[PDB]
Amino acid sequence: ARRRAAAAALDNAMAAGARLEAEVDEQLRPLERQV
Amino acid sequence: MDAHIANETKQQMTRFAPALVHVIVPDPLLARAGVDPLAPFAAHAQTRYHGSGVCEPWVSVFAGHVQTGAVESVLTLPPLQRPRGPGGLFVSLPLALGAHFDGFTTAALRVGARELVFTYDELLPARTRYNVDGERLERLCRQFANYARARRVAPAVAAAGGHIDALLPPAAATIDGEAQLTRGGFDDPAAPHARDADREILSLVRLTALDWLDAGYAALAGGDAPAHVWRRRPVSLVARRHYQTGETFVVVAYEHSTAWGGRRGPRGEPLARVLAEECERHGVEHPRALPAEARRELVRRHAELAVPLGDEEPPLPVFDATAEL
Amino acid sequence: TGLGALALLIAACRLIARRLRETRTTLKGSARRFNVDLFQVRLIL
Amino acid sequence: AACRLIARRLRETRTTLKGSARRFNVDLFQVRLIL
Repeated sequence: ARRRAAAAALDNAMAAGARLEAEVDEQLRPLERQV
Repeated sequence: MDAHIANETKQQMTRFAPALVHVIVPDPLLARAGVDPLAPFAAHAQTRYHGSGVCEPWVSVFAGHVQTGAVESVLTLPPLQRPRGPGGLFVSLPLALGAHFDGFTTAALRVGARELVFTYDELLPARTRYNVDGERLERLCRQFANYARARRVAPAVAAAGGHIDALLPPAAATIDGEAQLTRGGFDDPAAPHARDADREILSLVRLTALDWLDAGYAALAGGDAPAHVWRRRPVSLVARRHYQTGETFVVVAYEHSTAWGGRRGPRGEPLARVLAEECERHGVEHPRALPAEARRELVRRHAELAVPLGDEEPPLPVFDATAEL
Repeated sequence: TGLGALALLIAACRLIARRLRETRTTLKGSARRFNVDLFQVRLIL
Repeated sequence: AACRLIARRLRETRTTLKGSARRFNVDLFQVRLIL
């Protein structure tokens, strides 16, 4: 039961975390426009 | 969708629980849970706190089990298109929250014979997905336009079709529910401010649009049908997993709704926050193995985290998603 | 001449500078939320 | 002339931090799959 719930929760958290690098890259597009 | 509205009204008028939450349990979940659809239903639910074993008495909820595609039945209007896909019963569970919604405290559902558990930490997602529903709604209105233009039914709807035509392109349309859970990304409450703050700096370095659909579509079906109105207001469905069996299920939230999510719905900080902070601070790997002199301050703050930390041995194992098992 | 093209550029150098601080603020939030949920996982199991 | 070369230096640092974070996420997906 623990091993299944842990996989489920890990998949859930990763489902949100799948946007990290994309957000980090998007955030700094002004600093190209700001020069 | 009538189930969610019925449950919201029954909750608000009577207050059988602090808040609520909307859920669409699909077919394969029910199938693997040992329960069968297409049979007589009788829904109940209760909320069981963790580490103590105190269960609020059961409360009957209105559930309605669709047969064909379920997710599209929330997204599309009857006369314009037909849904498609799997289908499971709509239901709404009660909650227990308000200041710091505790984790690991489940919400037990009951169907004809079998009971399903839904840990809070699994049910309630932080961020919603309201930004994709604009993309959905524009396609929906273009759909209605190409219907009114071609079917040649009535003049009052023909005028609305002409207005929509002259408002936005008539290119083509189709609504797909499955594509909603895949393509999207989670909406955060900052990005409009990022665009706005970028506006000033770039500028320095040097009826309405949709109520036509409302006024028109209220003539095809001939009925306002309050259940429909929420299908034009933006929705947001966040595909989540399940801890008990390991399958999928969806947690929808409508804009006007007073359920968990949307607007005018209560919000409570995930109690895991102070737990993680104090777990790191005093330097231990686990919340149960925390030094009692430290746990005194936690119990001092929030009256909920008390019994999982004060007694020597709690009646039920704590901090594990498998208590009831 | 000099006092005809200045206020705007210093306004920029200040405003984008502070917007950068807000960007760092929100990025830390994203990161710490992801780490908090990973912590939840590392005790569920 | 600093604030041009270093303005682009900012984008370069952001870009390499992106690859860092993406390999972090891959090594997370690893432990997701192993269990």
